[PDB]
Amino acid sequence: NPLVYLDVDANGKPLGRVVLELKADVVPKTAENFRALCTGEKGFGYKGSTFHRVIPSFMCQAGDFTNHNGTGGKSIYGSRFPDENFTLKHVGPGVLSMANAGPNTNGSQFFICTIKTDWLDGKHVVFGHVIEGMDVVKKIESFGSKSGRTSKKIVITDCGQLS
Ligand SMILES: Cc1cc(C(=O)O)ccc1-c1ccc(C[C@@H]2NC(=O)[C@]3(Cc4ccccc4)CCCN(C3)C(=O)/C=C/C(=O)NCC[C@@H](C(=O)NCCOCCN)NC(=O)Cc3ccccc3CNC2=O)cc1
Repeated sequence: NPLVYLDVDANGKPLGRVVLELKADVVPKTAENFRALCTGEKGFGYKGSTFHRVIPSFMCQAGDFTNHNGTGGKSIYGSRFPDENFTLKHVGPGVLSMANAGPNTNGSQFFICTIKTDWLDGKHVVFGHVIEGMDVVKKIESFGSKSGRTSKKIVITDCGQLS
């Protein structure tokens, strides 16, 4: 299971680092997409993009590096790739899962849960977990609102692979 990181700021002020373990032992294709989008090694990826939809007591969503609003993103494999499996569940805060627009629409957008989102089980592919920096996730959450609109611009200023 690779480890990756996101460094995040709010209106240009650093919030800190989120470290994520990707469950490549369960969803290796989904993990590999996210890993490569963190490193940028395919020529596109998360660096410079935002947490565009942040809803307290729900989740923090990011990864739309094409349209910055929840309508875009793409995978390293092409526009979409299928739901690899639904083996892992949305068991609590800190779960990392793929955003989608219905079956088999995984691209780049992802979310970090701030509550157990069990109503998403079987609908979104869970593929990793926060290992370090859950406090940074809670900081991101604090910059959200009910509609999802953020009170500050939340930017992934750097990201990459740790192991
Ligand atoms: C890469 C790709 C390729 C192809 C292809 O090549 O063909 C086609 C499509 C994609 C693709 C496109 C978009 C996404 C992200 C997805 N974009 C959206 O859907 C839209 C609509 C859209 C769909 C397709 C294309 C353009 C626009 C754009 C952004 C804002 N839109 C809609 C939303 O906000 C959606 C919210 C929503 O569905 N509301 C339901 C309730 C809510 C919940 O559980 N609420 C309960 C809260 O309780 C808390 C306790 N009280 N569920 C949720 O939020 C569900 C959810 C969960 C986690 C993360 C994201 C989402 C919503 N998905 C989005 O954001 C992803 C992939």
